[PDB]
Amino acid sequence: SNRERYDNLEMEYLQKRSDLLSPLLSLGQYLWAASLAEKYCDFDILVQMCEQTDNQSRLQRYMTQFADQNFSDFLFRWYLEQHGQLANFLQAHEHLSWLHEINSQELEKAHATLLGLANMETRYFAKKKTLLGLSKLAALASDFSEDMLQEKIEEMAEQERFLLHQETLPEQLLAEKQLNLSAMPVLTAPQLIGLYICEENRRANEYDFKKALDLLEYIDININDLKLEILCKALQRDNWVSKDSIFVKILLPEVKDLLQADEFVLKANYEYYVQGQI
Amino acid sequence: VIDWLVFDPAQRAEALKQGNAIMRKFLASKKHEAAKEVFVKIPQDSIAEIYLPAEDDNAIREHLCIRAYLEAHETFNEWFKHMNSVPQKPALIPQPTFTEKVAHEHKEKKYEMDFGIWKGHLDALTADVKEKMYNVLLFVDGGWMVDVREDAKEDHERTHQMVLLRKLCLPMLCFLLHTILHSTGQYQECLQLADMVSSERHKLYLVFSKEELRKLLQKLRESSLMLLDQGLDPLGYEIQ
Repeated sequence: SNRERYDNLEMEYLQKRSDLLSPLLSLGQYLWAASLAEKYCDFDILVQMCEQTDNQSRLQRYMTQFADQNFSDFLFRWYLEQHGQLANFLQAHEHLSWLHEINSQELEKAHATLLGLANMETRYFAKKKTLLGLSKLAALASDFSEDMLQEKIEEMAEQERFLLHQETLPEQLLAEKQLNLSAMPVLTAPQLIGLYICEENRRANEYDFKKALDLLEYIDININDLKLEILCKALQRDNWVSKDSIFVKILLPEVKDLLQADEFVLKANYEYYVQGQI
Repeated sequence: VIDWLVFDPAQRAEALKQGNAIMRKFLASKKHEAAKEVFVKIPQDSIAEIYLPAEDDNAIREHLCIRAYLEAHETFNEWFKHMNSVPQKPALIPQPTFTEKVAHEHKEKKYEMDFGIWKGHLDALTADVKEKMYNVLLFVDGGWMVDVREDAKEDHERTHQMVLLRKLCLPMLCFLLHTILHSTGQYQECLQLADMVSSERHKLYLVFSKEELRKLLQKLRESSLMLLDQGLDPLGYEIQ
């Protein structure tokens, strides 16, 4: 209690010594580590790095088996940092999860973490694509009831649906923009919509904009500012045919008007566009 | 019965169709020298001349599918034959005479030339067998042994023979390609068989039994390991 400042400064002093008695025993036999770790019955940082230097993923499972919150300690102590595959079996606990999960024949489980790692995935597109594929092949190979399975593959079909967008990026603008084929990041709806419409994307046709209007429900800032930005370059490329088609592909008070001109066949097509919608 | 139908050029459409059927029975038995001995009897210029009923559009497609399959075994058996002919290390003569010391300095230097070419020839037989395995697995315009024409008259025998051939040979070609990729240390790509298979573009995963899947999932976890041993993440990407 009170005068604690002196009682948390004497802790750091005994804790810098069970660390100086541990290092000292790092060369020595670890058969005594188990008893030194139990004597000052925590000093876990030392017995946790002795279990790491060897293939005893069996020891770090025997440590967490008899412990009070070591699990929340061995994970935060992993991030700060043959029989070796039995200690790999225990070390595969954490994101390497799915691996020891396929091995344990825990497929359903492998599917959950494979999808979870697919979601956080932002650094590499080629990798976000691989993880879903694996997740999916995990789930399909697992033992879900035909109902549950139909849910996993539907919520999945969604993911594949957004991705497919960045996937079909033309090969004209990806050498223009000097982009790495696979070694590129998981792009977001905006970047995509804006890149599908760049003046770099030269052969931009009906499908490039249609998909640049399909990636608006993939947002989470100004919606209808872009709705215009894109319909407008949809006309710059027309060189006053494509506007025509994209109004043919949608099947309408989405598009703007007076706001747009912010002109002879824009209103002219906006008349057989009031007859079409009607 | 094929040479009888081939003899009369006015029955080339029937010769091919029947040649297909016959080769569909042999494929289900994996009699590739049987299937091919038939495949040569079909004049190399059959397709050109025949030029279309729904029964002739499919049989032309089926024939090429079958060639794509065969060529995916002709190039693997060559590749596989080679993988099993690696230059052997020089034999060691512990306690060597000064004569045996020099004969060995040379045998050891010659072997360090052959092992480089046996990776040389290998790479070119790996680059070639792979291509073929992706021509079958990713068959252009509707998948392997899958009709493009949909207005023919009912042929349950053939149709169900075409579903079966896909379930016997697509799981088997995948597992080979995995064995080729693993054998040459292309581990990153091994794992990318889970994109190819699960793909909604091909729906290859429907041609798999649940057991075959898991087996493919215990094959990929094996490539993954070797990628960890190299210091990369499970899927081959640098650990930043």
